[PDB]
Amino acid sequence: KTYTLTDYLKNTYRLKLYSLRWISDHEYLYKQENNILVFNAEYGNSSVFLENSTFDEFGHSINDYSISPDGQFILLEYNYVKQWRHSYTASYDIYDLNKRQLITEERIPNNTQWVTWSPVGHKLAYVWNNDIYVKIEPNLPSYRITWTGKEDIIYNGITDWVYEEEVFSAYSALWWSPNGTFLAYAQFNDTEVPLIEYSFYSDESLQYPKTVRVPYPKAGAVNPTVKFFVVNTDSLSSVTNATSIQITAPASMLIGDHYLCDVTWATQERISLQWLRRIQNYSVMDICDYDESSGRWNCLVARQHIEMSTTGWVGRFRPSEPHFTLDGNSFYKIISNEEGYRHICYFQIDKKDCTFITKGTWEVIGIEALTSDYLYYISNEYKGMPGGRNLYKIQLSDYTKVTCLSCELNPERCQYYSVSFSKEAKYYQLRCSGPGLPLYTLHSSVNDKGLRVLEDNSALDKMLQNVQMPSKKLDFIILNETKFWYQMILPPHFDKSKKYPLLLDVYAGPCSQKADTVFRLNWATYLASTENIIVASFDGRGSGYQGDKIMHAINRRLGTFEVEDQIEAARQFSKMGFVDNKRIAIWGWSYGGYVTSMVLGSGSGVFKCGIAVAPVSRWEYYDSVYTERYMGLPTPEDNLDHYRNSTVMSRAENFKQVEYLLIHGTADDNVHFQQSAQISKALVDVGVDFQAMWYTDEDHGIASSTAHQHIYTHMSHFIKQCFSLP
Amino acid sequence: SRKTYTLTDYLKNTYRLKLYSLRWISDHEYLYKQENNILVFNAEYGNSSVFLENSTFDEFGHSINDYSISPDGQFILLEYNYVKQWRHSYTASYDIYDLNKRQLITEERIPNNTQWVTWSPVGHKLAYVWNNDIYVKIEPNLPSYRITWTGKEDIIYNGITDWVYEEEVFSAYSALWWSPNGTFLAYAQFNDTEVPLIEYSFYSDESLQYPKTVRVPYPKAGAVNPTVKFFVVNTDSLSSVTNATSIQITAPASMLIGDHYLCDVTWATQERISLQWLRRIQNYSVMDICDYDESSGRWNCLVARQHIEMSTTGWVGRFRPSEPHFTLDGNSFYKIISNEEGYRHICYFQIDKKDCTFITKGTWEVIGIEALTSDYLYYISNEYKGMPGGRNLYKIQLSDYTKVTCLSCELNPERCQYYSVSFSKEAKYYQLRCSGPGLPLYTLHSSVNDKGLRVLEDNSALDKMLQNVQMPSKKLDFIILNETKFWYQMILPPHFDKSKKYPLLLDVYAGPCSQKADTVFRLNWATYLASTENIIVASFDGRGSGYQGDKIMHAINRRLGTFEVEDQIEAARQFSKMGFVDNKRIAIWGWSYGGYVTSMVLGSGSGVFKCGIAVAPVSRWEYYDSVYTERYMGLPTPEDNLDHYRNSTVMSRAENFKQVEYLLIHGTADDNVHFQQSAQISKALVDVGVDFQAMWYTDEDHGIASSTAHQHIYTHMSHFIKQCFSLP
Ligand SMILES: *[C@H](N)[C@@H]1CCCN1C(=O)[C@@H](N)Cc1ccc(-c2ccccc2)cc1
Ligand SMILES: *[C@H](N)[C@@H]1CCCN1C(=O)[C@H](N)Cc1ccc(-c2ccccc2)cc1
Repeated sequence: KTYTLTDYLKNTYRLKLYSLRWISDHEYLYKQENNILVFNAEYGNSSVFLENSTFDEFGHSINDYSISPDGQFILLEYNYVKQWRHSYTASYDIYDLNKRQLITEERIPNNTQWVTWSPVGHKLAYVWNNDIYVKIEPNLPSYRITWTGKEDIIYNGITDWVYEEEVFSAYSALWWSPNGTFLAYAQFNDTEVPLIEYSFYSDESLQYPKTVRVPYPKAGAVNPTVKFFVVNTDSLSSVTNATSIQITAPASMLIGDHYLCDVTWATQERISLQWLRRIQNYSVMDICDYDESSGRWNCLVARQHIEMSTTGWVGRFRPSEPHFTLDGNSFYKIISNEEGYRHICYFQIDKKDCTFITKGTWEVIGIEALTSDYLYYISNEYKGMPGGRNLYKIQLSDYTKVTCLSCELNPERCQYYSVSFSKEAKYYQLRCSGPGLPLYTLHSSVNDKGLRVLEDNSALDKMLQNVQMPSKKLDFIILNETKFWYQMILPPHFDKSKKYPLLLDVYAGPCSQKADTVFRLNWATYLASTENIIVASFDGRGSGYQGDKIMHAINRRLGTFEVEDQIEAARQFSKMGFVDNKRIAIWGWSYGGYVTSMVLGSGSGVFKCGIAVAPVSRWEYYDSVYTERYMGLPTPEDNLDHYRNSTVMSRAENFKQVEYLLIHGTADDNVHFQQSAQISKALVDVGVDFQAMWYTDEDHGIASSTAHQHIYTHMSHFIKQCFSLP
Repeated sequence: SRKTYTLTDYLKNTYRLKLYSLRWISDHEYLYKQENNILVFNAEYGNSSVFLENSTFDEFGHSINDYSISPDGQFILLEYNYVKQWRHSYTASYDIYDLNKRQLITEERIPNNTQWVTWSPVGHKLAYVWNNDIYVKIEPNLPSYRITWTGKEDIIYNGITDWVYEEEVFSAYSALWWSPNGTFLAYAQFNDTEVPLIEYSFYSDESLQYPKTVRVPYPKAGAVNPTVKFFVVNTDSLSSVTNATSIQITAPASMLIGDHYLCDVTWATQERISLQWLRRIQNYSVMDICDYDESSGRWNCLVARQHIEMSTTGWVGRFRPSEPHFTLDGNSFYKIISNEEGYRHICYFQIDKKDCTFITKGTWEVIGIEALTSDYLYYISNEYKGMPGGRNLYKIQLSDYTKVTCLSCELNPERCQYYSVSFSKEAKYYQLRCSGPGLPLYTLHSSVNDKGLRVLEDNSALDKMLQNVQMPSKKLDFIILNETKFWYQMILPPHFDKSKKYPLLLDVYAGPCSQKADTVFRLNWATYLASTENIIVASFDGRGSGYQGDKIMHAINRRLGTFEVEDQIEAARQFSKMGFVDNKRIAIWGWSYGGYVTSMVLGSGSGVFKCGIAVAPVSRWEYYDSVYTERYMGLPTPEDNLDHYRNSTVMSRAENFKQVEYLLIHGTADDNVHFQQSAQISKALVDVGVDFQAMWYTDEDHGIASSTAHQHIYTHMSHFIKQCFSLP
């Protein structure tokens, strides 16, 4: 048989994972059914750290727990109420693991926006009603740390909309120091930030549609401001209002609009912060130390570091994070070479110049672990494949010595990895995503020897061997010297003679990679396996993990090359002899929906049909942080001219020659529905027919169970009909 | 080869229908635009003259979209900067032009952004509303008079209606009534302080970075309705520095007892004015004849003169209580009221006397009173040939009811069975307007000997053009159901061979007192579908439809979403029963109430229809405005009609769509039928796992009538229809 839409939708073929949480450097927690066993990394044996029963009766559905470092409590999260992409509120309850008695006194508020323990011990810090509260003991009263919170105005401890989504990629906005002595946080002011407003219809019972209003800054609009503070969580009394010490500047940032882009504690008395100018090609890092007697925090200018650019923005999406040495005196952090390839550089806190410890036409995806003799990192060097992933270790005393921890384990099924070390990189869990089926192994850092296999996904392999699964070809093509990768999901019993319809799956956003060695079971799977349709992807100009030459090829010019190279890919794929020139479609979501629109509106006759889901249409309608970063400001003095040059509706006319399907959630807080409405309006004015579909109350993810299922069913029909498939 | 009526012909309106819109400025003359310059006409002899010349307001710097002559012909109201709001309400700029001195007035100019403005029934006075306030200008060059100081956006309206009174009760933005004399200016005052607001986005032009949220005082079923007060001021006692005194006319005590509405205002004399009030439960209504009193300058309304109008079978009136037409002295008036047998006829009232006398009866209804003279009473009815879907002009002698005469029945039978009329100030002359079933014909006449003066337009140009195009024919007939006959019409293709099996599209509306079956001549989408796609387009008037008596119309009282839906599926059933229908290709479509019905029918799971299109429909009545919905469904409270309110939602029938192709369409800026309505339909469908086709229209309202939107939406439905009928 074959992999169908129902399989995809009904998740008939699930991939097993092995989610574990190190609680120490020798132990880790792992959910075994309705039990939270605790394993021993060495002998790998376990024991029920907590029985499913324990938390029995309690008229509330519990979703995800959180054991304190002390292991003396396990805050229980329930009543989860999804907000933005990371934010959400829930009710909480602590439970003493030794008194088996659920806390009752001072219990954490309801509608909590975020909680978290101290890195060690059982200190609890939480945000409520936009204010910070601190608990030294689960059963003892909380201490107000802030008194300025104000729903969607003043945010203390939690990011505002754009900061969570495009900056800290998190809701949380507070960082505990190593031993829980200091509690740091940022403060966001949205007062002058405009609000995007949309209707939310809700349950049929609702008589009047509701209006959601979110402080959301669009390109060139008034941005939110920020303040950083640090409060000593030991000087707090039942009387004094914990005095928070602020950390301002740098003056090079205060000269105007800027953002806080990173918080990284170096030591128990030293914290690092990176600042980014609205024009994101200049970043400043400050390393501040606690001044014993004085109580304030000082950031020696001798210790600040400038990370600027002249061919684009800074970082892959933001100035990378620092990974400090144990004594917080120096650090390492990915930065761009003089050659354009991001590599690990070594800094001395008060030494302006760093030394690249890695180099070459490949790049470091990130720094995973740091010990006194080794720096563990992931890169895409191996086989010279930007789309592959591996764990590497480099000797700090000799950069010439760099061993690849994963590369050879099973070169067959594992060319993409992820790592997870213990409390002191004594052991680490290797996580293979593919090209084969997920494989999780446990190793020892002192020898890197494989302790055992935690999960081989044999159960799946079994089932999958009875399904006409599709195949996957990951290779490249060349354009003007440089080579650009791409991947094709091929139908079962592929035949290079027979011509197949081709569906171009695209995202093509700045620093993206739709071509990798990861094993995925999705809609493309069904299309290929059941509709014998080739689903391809191509990472052209603007894509990441190949040096700035590629990734910055679209600086201040979104909707140019990424769009062009996209057309070229299909343009050549056809010239491959197994593609039906007359049956080539293109589809994408978000940025991918934009490029998909720009392309179907290019008029290259190359495509027959295309689908754009939750697409951007005019960069001025998208948030600042993300947009300006590639486009600058929509001012005539800056880039307003190109901003206006890249709109989807400017190419409405050219839609007459293609078959278009536009879809969009009405509650999209990210890429506003307004975008897609502005598009349809353009097609109506020009006289271009096309199909549409809006999804009531769904956001950017159009992920609700029924919503998700419906859109894939619809898009199917669209595609199968466009390709004349039974 | 011979062509057909294509989509492009209807969209690009290639075959145009000549009109002839007069504008009686007197009982002897009328204004007519020479499509470049308006001129004056003499009804008597037919000779004309260039009243206002195109080459006059040039270099104006702006364009005029509507002129407006004064009652004394001494001034001409110029209108520019027009900006549409709702169905009738709009705003614009104005200028006064002296026709007696050919000079645009430059003093005390009418404000910019004016909401409404009308002359005086006589002379040349002016009453305009700016910023929700009423102002008066005795002379154009002179300053105005602030009649009100309570005006305020979305809260207090003085002289203009708020969204619901505009669309549902009055069907006009205006809320001021001059006294036939001109000395009196009566006006209404609406209060929406607590009326919930319907909010929705308006994206505006691409350059709008952040979408704008439109907030509107709109009461949904059972919500907090607006309140209202009445006033009458003396435009003679104005001339001052002091504030205008505004007398108020309250009660009736039978109306103040609870929520209610002001539904009609008609002056009777210079010192008499009649007001008709409606209760929130629109089945009871009072008529208050109020007489002026010079003694106290106040207005009184002797309860001894009220006329109650209630209905135990439904609501009062077709859509609201009918208007009264008063006699000379104003002690008597004629009006439409359904008689004890259920039909609407003309009843004679003498105020002081009880009950009224019907001067008309029969198994047909009086559509409307057009003119009242001391001599006769002219009206429109569907008496002729017992065709409910026919319309003719009659005249009944007031001194002997047996002397009824049809003024339009025989004029041109085979060609005209549907007429509308337009009289002069005292109806010395009138223009009949034959809009069916043949080519639109326009005729002018004299009341005296009812002579046929002449022809103003007989579309002989279109007629010639339609002689090289395969036009479809129209079949108007009926069928019996439950021993009753219900009419239906079909747009049959060219050479309609009863042998073949044609695909049929059921065009529906079926709203309360609606009528989709008539003798009217039309050139629309159906024309194209039948002519080019050879599709049979039919409509059917079932229970709840109008112009056939209350037994039928009130059939759906307190039961919207029942019989009218049923009778629809049935009609279809009965059509494929005639043999020239392909059971495999039966579709259905409707706009507004038509979408609702089209949705409910596709949701009844009868499987009779393959596909269906629903344009901006209603999904559940609690979503519609009170005035309308309530008049049929009552109150949505457990204590009244809530249950059925919950039973008639399209949403609850989602699962049954699994067996159909549905095309859902709505303008995102609809203020009438909130987009929210289709937003819920689409959501319930998605939750039951039903695939369907949707299409939203950015910034379009209930009409989806822009030039680009109109063509786009129709092109689209034509694609869906054909697709559904498997035909090129
Ligand atoms: C489509 N997916 C759209 C196209 C415009 C950008 N899109 C988004 O949805 C971005 N907000 C996606 C995004 C969000 C966050 C990060 C990020 C990266 C690194 C650190 C923190 C956050 C990247 C991309
Ligand atoms: C669709 N066409 C929808 C159907 C629900 C009501 N809709 C409207 O557009 C209007 N609210 C209908 C309407 C009908 C008739 C009148 C009217 C008022 C006064 C006298 C006669 C008719 C007003 C509004």
